[PDB]
Amino acid sequence: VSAHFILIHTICHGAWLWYKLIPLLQSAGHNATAIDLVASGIDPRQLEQIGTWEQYSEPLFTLIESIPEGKKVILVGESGGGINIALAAEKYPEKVSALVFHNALMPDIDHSPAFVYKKFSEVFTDWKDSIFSNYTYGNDTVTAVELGDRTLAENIFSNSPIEDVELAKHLVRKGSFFEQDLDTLPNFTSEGYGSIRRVYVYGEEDQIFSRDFQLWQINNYKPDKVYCVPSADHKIQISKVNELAQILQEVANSAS
Amino acid sequence: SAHFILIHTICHGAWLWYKLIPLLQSAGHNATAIDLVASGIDPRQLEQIGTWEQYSEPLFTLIESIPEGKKVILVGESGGGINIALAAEKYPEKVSALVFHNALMPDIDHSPAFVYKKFSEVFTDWKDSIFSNYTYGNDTVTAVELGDRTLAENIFSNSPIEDVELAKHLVRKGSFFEQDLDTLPNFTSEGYGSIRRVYVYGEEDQIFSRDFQLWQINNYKPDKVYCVPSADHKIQISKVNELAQILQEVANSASDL
Ligand SMILES: [Ca+2]
Ligand SMILES: [Ca+2]
Repeated sequence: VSAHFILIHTICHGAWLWYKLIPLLQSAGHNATAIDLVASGIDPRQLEQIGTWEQYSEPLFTLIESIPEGKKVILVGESGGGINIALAAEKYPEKVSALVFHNALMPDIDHSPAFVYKKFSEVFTDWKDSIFSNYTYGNDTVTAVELGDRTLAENIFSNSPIEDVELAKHLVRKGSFFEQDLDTLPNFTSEGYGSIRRVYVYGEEDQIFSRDFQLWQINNYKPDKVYCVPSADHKIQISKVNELAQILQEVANSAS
Repeated sequence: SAHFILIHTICHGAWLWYKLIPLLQSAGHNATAIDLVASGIDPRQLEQIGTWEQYSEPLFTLIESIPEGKKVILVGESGGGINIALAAEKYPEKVSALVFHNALMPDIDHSPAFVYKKFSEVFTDWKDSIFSNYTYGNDTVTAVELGDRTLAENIFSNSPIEDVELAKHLVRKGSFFEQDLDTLPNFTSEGYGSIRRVYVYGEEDQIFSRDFQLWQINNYKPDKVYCVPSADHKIQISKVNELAQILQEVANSASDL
């Protein structure tokens, strides 16, 4: 089995995050591609040039457009990246064989695309030393975050090697969830996002996405399969890559 | 307990030091890695600069903030050796030791670019790396984007593949601003030359040959040399523990002075 995975990071993060996983997938025969979204990683744009999911997601869309024939990709989205892969599946359902959510926001079809994010914001507010800020983009004022050291070390990379905490500390950039724009979008549909195999992977020691919250997401719109990864934090791809690679192997096999 | 300032080479950034920082901190030291201009996640773009003074700004600004009577250990890797050399020349009072890490180590008899011109003469195997240029002020500047094979075969030649993959999604277009470098006045005895210089190198370096690094050592003898068995050009990635052990000794050497 040879599959093409596209790996999508959350806000504030970037392609670099997937560094442990790419080689594992490639050793198993697969193609694994991680890209920077706009104003993320080393993308030269700045956040203020951007205020919408369509522009934030451009590089993912552009990439999927360039997939040939009736070939299909597996989209893997972590944390807030789940929204990105959901948009992509809604826009190019023919090109996606499976969606993998990785401690990720997993939308549904019965509610606004921002529903699942509003629930997270309602239930987690312990941002500690993270710095919030906002800016103007047309008629919207946009709220942005720079992730704090304690947030990285205690809540996100909570069970990863300290050197990965230190790595993130010199790489994370200002990010936003563009919530006004998200709320603005039409619900996902049965025939788009809803037509694709969805796999929910989560980490037993996630200190930002509670067990309660991730279970809520699973029950709110049941996926085709669920995996719990013992001892993993929010960043499975950093704290337990081998398990994550094992799981992704099965997803590839199951895709066909 | 010492304050190390860790300086990456061109195309690279602060991120590179991620394995080392926690090691130095566990041992009681302060370790600070910064991005130079248009490097790492610095928001500037390369075309906005064309000189070493502006490229180094964040290092200079940082050292300016260190107060009288206090000193730092500057650790410079690869092309980062030039940066720490400039800093020592400009703020010799604030530097207790220079550590070169498979790095360009200048001298005082020759132009500051001498040691880089020698490297360019002796290594040209750039493979899939892409060269380009642009205009800045009255100079045209040559820039490089490091290729996948260059990273995997020549630079990270003995590091875990995941680090090769990491660099692949982080390296940015860089330049050595050679016209500007050749433009600068020679380093001096009383500046750059007045500081303890430690030359650290990796046995398996596939970009800075053993012959070249030895040439650098003999061209301007350092106060100590370390060879790290099995290390590639990126010691801080392929052999951090040995590197941390070495830096401990340098810190000890620096104390009581
Ligand atoms: Ca996150
Ligand atoms: Ca290098």
